[PDB]
Amino acid sequence: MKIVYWSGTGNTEKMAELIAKGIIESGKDVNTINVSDVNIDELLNEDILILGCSAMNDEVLEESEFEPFIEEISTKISGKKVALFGSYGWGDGKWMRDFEERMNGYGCVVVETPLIVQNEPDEAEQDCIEFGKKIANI
Ligand SMILES: Cc1cc2nc3c(=O)[nH]c(=O)nc-3n(C[C@H](O)[C@H](O)[C@H](O)COP(=O)(O)O)c2cc1C
Repeated sequence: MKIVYWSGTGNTEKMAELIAKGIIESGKDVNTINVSDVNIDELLNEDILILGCSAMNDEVLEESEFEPFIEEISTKISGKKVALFGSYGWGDGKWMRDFEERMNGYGCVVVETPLIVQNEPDEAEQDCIEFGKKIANI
């Protein structure tokens, strides 16, 4: 499997790592890829797309790298299964509600409730691992 993410200070990156650990613990292999190093063609062959991005202003996906990536794959992901996650600070998850709506709008099937954690995982570490385990059970 593959996990693609954008992280500005490392919070979402840490989540990606933990999610990967859960998939690996379930017996499967997974590679975490920063959005800047992703190859669209290879990503599009995947059964499930696991995508993560922290909340940027104002309650939107990161604009210089992540959003362009999403816009680029938008027309080629109808029917694909996707799992969403990300870290946020002061909001209540609005950016993720929108991200979920957007992906559904492109024809994707959002397989699980998006995982959102405030700031660094730390206390939510097991939650991240468990989310990975749920995806591996799909
Ligand atoms: C410029 C900027 C704008 C932000 N806007 C929001 C926002 O609208 N809502 C929110 O909850 N957090 C907001 N945050 C906080 C980040 O989502 C939060 O610090 C998160 O933990 C960053 O994760 P990352 O290290 O993976 O980037 C913003 C952070 C930055 C740097």
